[PDB]
Amino acid sequence: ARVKRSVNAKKKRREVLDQASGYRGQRSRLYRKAKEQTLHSATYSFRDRRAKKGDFRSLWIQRINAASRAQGMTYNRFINGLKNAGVEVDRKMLAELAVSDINAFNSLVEVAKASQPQN
Amino acid sequence: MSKTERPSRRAALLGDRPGSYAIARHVRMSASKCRRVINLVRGMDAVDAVTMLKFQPQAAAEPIRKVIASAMANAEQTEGLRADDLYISQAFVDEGITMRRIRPRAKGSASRILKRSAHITVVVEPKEARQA
Amino acid sequence: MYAIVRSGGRQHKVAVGDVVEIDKVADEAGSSIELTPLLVVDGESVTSDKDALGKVKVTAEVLGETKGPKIRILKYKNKTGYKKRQGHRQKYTQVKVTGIEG
Amino acid sequence: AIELHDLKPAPGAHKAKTRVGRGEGSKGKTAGRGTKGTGARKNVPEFF
Amino acid sequence: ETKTIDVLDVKGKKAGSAELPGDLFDVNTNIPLIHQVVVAQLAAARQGTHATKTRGQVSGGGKKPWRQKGTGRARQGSTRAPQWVGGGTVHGPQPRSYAQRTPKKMVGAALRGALSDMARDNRIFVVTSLVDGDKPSTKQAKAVLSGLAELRKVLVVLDRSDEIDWLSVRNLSEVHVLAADQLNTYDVVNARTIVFSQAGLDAFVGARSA
RNA sequence: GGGCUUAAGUUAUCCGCCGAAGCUGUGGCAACCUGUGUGGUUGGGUAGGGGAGCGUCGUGUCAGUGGUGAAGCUGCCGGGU
RNA sequence: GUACCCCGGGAGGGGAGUGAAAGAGUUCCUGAAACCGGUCGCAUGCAAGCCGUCAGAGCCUGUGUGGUGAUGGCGUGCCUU
Ligand SMILES: [Mg+2]
Ligand SMILES: [Mg+2]
Ligand SMILES: [Mg+2]
Ligand SMILES: [Mg+2]
Ligand SMILES: [Mg+2]
Ligand SMILES: [Mg+2]
Ligand SMILES: [Mg+2]
Ligand SMILES: [Mg+2]
Ligand SMILES: [Mg+2]
Ligand SMILES: [Mg+2]
Ligand SMILES: [Mg+2]
Ligand SMILES: [Mg+2]
Ligand SMILES: [Mg+2]
Ligand SMILES: [Mg+2]
Ligand SMILES: [Mg+2]
Ligand SMILES: [Mg+2]
Ligand SMILES: [Mg+2]
Ligand SMILES: [Mg+2]
Ligand SMILES: [Mg+2]
Ligand SMILES: [Mg+2]
Ligand SMILES: [Mg+2]
Ligand SMILES: [Mg+2]
Ligand SMILES: [Mg+2]
Repeated sequence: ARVKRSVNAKKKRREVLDQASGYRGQRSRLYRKAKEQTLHSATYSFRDRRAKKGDFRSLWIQRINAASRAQGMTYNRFINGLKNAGVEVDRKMLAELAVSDINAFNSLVEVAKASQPQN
Repeated sequence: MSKTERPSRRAALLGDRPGSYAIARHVRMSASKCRRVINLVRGMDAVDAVTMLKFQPQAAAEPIRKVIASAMANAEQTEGLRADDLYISQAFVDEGITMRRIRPRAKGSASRILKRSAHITVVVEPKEARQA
Repeated sequence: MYAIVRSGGRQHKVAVGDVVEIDKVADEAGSSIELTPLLVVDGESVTSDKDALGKVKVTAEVLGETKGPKIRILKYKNKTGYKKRQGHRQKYTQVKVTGIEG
Repeated sequence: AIELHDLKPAPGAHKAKTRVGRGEGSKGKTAGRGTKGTGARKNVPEFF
Repeated sequence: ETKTIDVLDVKGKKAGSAELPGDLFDVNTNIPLIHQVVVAQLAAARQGTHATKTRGQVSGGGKKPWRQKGTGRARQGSTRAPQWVGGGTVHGPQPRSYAQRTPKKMVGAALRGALSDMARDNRIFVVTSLVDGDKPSTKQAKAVLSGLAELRKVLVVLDRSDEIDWLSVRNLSEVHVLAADQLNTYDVVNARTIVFSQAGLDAFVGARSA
């Protein structure tokens, strides 16, 4: 029962070389280099899937800060005022408002202002 | 399989467009040295190409010229086109069989010598197809 | 008129006739579910108080079940030999918002 | 009427062979031997 | 369950009657035990004539290909080392026998259960003979149509007492013919019907019984 | 690092916020224990131990299947942890 | 086992014929990868790059999915030891 390796062996090679189908140089042509690069790509993508939450939250916070500073309020005071007012709209929707519906955002800024400690 | 139009060189080089082609296979010259002349000859009018290759100093100018002439002759026989209204639409060089040889070096060593070959393909079409 | 609504730990900006992707619910296609509103904008009129948002009902109709992208996880650390292969799909519920009634 | 294709062993009767040194998803590389030393290559006599 | 039962000796239409003694033809069908016995049977059929050459049996390879140090090449001790093209095989097959030392009680019980499985399925027939006179294959082919001619096993007696029946059924290719002293689990589990000859059943019952 | 004393420096105090794969929310998977209709706890990992599987070849049997096109190779569209 | 004709000194090719099939033409079954090229789409000559990953405009295509991808963040190979 002598078995030849090729039929079983080429499957993972085809898979890896398909996953490396935009890489530059040896990384898209040779199975060993493509395998190393796919190891790195998997590590990178797992890490960036977790870092995406923080990245998008940072972008939302920056946009909310910019839109609330045009109304004379800092981001920290705006967030504290929305917390005190009870309006639980998250930073994703707050940034969506700050871009698309700036009048609704300014009304929310007024709501946050009226709900500050003022002390 | 049981499908029509088995693949052919004409269908891949011309594909129902008027024109013709020629291939010189196993030319005992390296593919790079043939390409140095083929890059000059590609896209040119065929008669201008053969007259220029008559004067090109390179050794690969004599093979390629012949190929072009053969292509022109083919177009003058299967299509009725004249030589003066043909242009070299496509031109490329592929590698042929490379013979292995040994050159004896110093201190009992032998270095490897590769005798390379080339296949030269030239496809000619009427000049009216240059912009179409 | 549109609303900021919540549906399973996530918030969406919906309008009447909007096809929205929601964290999976246990409801059959063609059934009508309700989304809890966090804000309502009717044009220069923004509803934000709890007592007024309790009156507002956002009603949507369950379209079917969709799938997220296929995710390949390959956990790897060099000079150990350690690898771990995994996959994920993350099915969702597609939903069509049919009403925002104050 | 049992026929030959409905003969199967008792569950647990035929334990699968553990094939060593066939990748690191199993007992790969050192094949359960560790690194270096006597035990990496032969064995130790019991009288020793 | 050990009820001895009565089956109709046929010879085409009708004859006397024959006993299935119960101690065999009515016992538990033990699927794991029958599987073990059949696997042992199929292992004993293995010729096992598979051999390879180790690095010491390959031609040549006596001398070191080159020096241990200084050449810039990897260290090699022979040209027939297993990583060389044309070298020895490391753990390739060598001739062996696959016969297993199955206990006798297990083999007998497995044959008993295999017979009982189809004694309870009413696929066992007893005939006086299959042919009169010389050796036709046509006549006993007609006679074995107590069921469909498919995976049948004909149990006859001796190599001489049923010479005519044996030579008649020899070429049917859907009939496996056995002597009663050579009854085995594989051929019974393989069969869809058993047709005993009267004397074949007599020999089998006399050989092994209570 | 830019720049900073007009502190963006040290210090005391007060009020906010940012910030991790931590915790919470929501949607899947898995191991063990437990009353056996709640569920609870748990699931980073080298050497290493245990458990369960994918793919290749040969092979008994059964059911087949193949020039109206098998194997192998090569695309596209899908599927599973 | 390619008669005959065309270009060529030939090699080679183009027509044609034989054959079910010639891209089965004697380097002859199948014909993978490395490697070598022709063509088309996008990007690329102010830029510091383990060459990927996440975010993302634009263009092409739209076989409404796919190709490329300016630009921003994060990011020091594989194995052995
Ligand atoms: Mg977080
Ligand atoms: Mg010398
Ligand atoms: Mg380490
Ligand atoms: Mg390891
Ligand atoms: Mg290793
Ligand atoms: Mg070692
Ligand atoms: Mg040590
Ligand atoms: Mg040790
Ligand atoms: Mg000893
Ligand atoms: Mg010990
Ligand atoms: Mg020797
Ligand atoms: Mg020696
Ligand atoms: Mg040999
Ligand atoms: Mg956690
Ligand atoms: Mg673990
Ligand atoms: Mg381990
Ligand atoms: Mg058929
Ligand atoms: Mg096969
Ligand atoms: Mg002929
Ligand atoms: Mg072909
Ligand atoms: Mg071939
Ligand atoms: Mg530039
Ligand atoms: Mg730098």
